[PDB]
Amino acid sequence: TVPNFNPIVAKPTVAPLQTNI
Amino acid sequence: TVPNFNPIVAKPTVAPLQTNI
Amino acid sequence: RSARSDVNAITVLNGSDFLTTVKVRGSNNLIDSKSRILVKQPISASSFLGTRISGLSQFWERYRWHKAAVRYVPAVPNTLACQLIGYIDTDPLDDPNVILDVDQLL
Amino acid sequence: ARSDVNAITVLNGSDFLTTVKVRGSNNLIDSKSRILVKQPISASSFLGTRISGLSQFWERYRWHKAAVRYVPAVPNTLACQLIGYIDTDPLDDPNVILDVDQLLRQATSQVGARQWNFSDTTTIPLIVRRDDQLYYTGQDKENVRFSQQGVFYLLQVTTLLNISGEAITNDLISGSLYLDWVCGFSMPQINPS
Amino acid sequence: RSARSDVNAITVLNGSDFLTTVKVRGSNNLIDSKSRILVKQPISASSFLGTRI
Amino acid sequence: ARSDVNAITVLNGSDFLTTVKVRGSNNLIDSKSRILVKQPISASSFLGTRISGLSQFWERYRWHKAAVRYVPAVPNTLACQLIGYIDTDPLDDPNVILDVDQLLRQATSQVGARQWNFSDTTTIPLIVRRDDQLYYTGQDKENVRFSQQGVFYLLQVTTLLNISGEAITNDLISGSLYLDWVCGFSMPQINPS
Amino acid sequence: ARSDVNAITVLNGSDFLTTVKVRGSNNLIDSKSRILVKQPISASSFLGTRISGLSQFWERYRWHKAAVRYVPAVPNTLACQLIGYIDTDPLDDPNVILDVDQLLRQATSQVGARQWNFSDTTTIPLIVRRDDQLYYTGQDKENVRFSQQGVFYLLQVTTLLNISGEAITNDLISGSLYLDWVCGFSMPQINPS
Amino acid sequence: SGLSQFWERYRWHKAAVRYVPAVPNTLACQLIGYIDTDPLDDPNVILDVDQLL
Ligand SMILES: [Ca+2]
Ligand SMILES: [Ca+2]
Ligand SMILES: [Ca+2]
Ligand SMILES: [Ca+2]
Ligand SMILES: [Ca+2]
Ligand SMILES: [Ca+2]
Ligand SMILES: [Ca+2]
Ligand SMILES: [Ca+2]
Ligand SMILES: [Ca+2]
Repeated sequence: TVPNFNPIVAKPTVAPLQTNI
Repeated sequence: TVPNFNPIVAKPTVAPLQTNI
Repeated sequence: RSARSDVNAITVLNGSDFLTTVKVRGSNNLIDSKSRILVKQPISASSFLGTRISGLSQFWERYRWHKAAVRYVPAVPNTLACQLIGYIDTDPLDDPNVILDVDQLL
Repeated sequence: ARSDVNAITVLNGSDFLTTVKVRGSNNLIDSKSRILVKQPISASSFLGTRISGLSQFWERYRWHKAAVRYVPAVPNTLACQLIGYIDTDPLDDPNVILDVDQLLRQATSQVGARQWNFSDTTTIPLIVRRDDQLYYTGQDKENVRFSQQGVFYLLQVTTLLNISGEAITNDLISGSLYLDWVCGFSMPQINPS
Repeated sequence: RSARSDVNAITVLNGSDFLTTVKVRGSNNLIDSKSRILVKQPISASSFLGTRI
Repeated sequence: ARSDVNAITVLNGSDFLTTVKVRGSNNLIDSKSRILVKQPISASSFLGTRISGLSQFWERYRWHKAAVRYVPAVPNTLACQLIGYIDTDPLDDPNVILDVDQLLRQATSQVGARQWNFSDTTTIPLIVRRDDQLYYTGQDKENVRFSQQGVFYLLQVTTLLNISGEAITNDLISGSLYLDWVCGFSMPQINPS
Repeated sequence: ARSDVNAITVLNGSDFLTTVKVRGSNNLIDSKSRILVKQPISASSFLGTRISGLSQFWERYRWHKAAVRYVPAVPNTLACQLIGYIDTDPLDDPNVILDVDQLLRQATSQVGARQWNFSDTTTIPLIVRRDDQLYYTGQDKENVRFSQQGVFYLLQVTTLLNISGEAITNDLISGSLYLDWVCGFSMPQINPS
Repeated sequence: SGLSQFWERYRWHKAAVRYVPAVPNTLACQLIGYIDTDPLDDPNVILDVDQLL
């Protein structure tokens, strides 16, 4: 059977405030 | 040879919103 | 005699696709219980025109979603807020539009 | 020194294409308006870049490894989605499509498609054909499937709005497009200009 | 990020189909060299409309 | 004896293109008048010869090893500097140029170019591409990058001058162009004419 | 596809410098008037050509194997003895000399010099230094020993004379200078212009 | 730099400039940074912003 027809992927990313050093 | 002349270090920190409990 | 075959074989194939965008209705255009229905998207394979799964659908007679799962991909930050309910009704003839009591609809 | 030999000169680099401009409210009324960028990925399409300046000094080219890059110039508080894909067949014109969802779907269907918010950064890879066909470097001519190896379409999925809920209408700029490319040129020459 | 894949994979598939009928031209409608061309059927996969290939 | 195998039939030969004519003083007035020959190098471009006659009986071709050759019909006392290069992109047309120097530079920068005085002889090669593409053996049609593998241009750098440091105003004939070729045709057939 | 590796990109080519002009009798009056060409051999010195166009897109260069070439546009009946050498120290200027013989001697003593009559052809090589230094691809600036790897001088030893033992007073054009070069550029970039 | 005066010649066997920001992710502006190995290459002489970039 036809595999991987319309495979979509998701990888969530956060977006904080005040990246500190 | 003179080691560790002017060594600087960086350690990034995030600053999110609404730290929840 | 040129006899086409007689094997009714099943062809299972998988993949993701794209239904549509969701348009929240806001305070102006939300003046009724029908206005609170943002998406009415049948799940018949032949309902997703631009996709190619629907196109393949025409190459067979029958279908059955051995597994389906709609996924919501947001585009907003966590600053905005609005509750959403999503349910795939297995009976198409069940029309929520005929309802008036918003609470009954929810 | 007077060699009559031809050989591929695979050389790498990077380049700055242009600044995108999310269409906003006013300029966004229909589908084709949601097509912010229609930029061929022919080496000689970006005028002042190094890639095109080099392409001018050969006949042919072939992207062995190309990838368009998006670098945002905005905060993370603004909200708008973006879809980008590189169609390897130039003559496929989605501008004729009216249904917006059909447009986004024929975009997502292309393999090298990518979707990203205009506040983060992502890379749009060019997918290479399998027949080894080289493409001509000069400006587009009678046919385009000879020169252009791809076309970069940038789409506006949602509407542009700000910290508050009011949607912007001023058609501001969101970021910039860079090209981290690797190409192979074949025949030394000069093209006319 | 929702990144569609980047694998340009080949899908080979086989099967028979049906182009059209041949119409011999007879003595009346055969009065030229063009009349003796009965079938001009491109072989582009997209040329066979009714088929599913 | 009824085999349907398609096989390349590499075969050598020689031919005769035409006689050239230096343009002189009065007729040399601009940049395009300095182009004495704009002659494709497609198999089926030289009808009365052998290469085109053979091409008629195949569908495709590819110059394995070709070389144009100049033979003069003039004495050594005369002088005129020529340039001859075989552009592999037939759509690249120098006639659109006006700066003579740029014309000579795009002629010289080609890898298969040679410069010589019209009293001696030379051998202009054809540098073949890399992607193994085959070309079509028929007359010119919708596009040219399908049929013509090259285009031969013959330039006039210096003004024609006689024994002394004096120019000439006759626009005389100098020599003839020959083609020493080996070509590989793929598909047996017959093309209309 | 975002590599930052610096690698030499050796690439061959040919080009067209300019036409030369023998100075004749009336204009040949001193030692410096016998210098027909004072032309650097830096990549970025020949704008309209291919070598300078490519140089624009690198920062440094080094002549791996270069060779200037003379092609005449005159008959054998005329005679004039020329000398051509490529001085690797651009600041060495012969114009400050007045003794013709010393000029010809410092031209001949260079290891990459050749002497020839202006009716035939030659190939003037560029002898490269040993210390592996790289040169700069930009326009001439504060110093020259950073950019120019060489300087081409073309001399006139004997007075131009016709069929008979008689001189000429026309100051005519003789031929053209070509460059058959292979060069290695180090750092990809774009230089202003 | 002070030690530099105690020797005659130098060579950066390795150098790497590092950007230490001071702002949150609310503000936005693109930046390009490149160490040109030819000091005489002056971008100031340029007028076409796109050429500069
Ligand atoms: Ca129900
Ligand atoms: Ca397409
Ligand atoms: Ca091919
Ligand atoms: Ca071209
Ligand atoms: Ca060309
Ligand atoms: Ca044909
Ligand atoms: Ca010297
Ligand atoms: Ca520089
Ligand atoms: Ca620089």
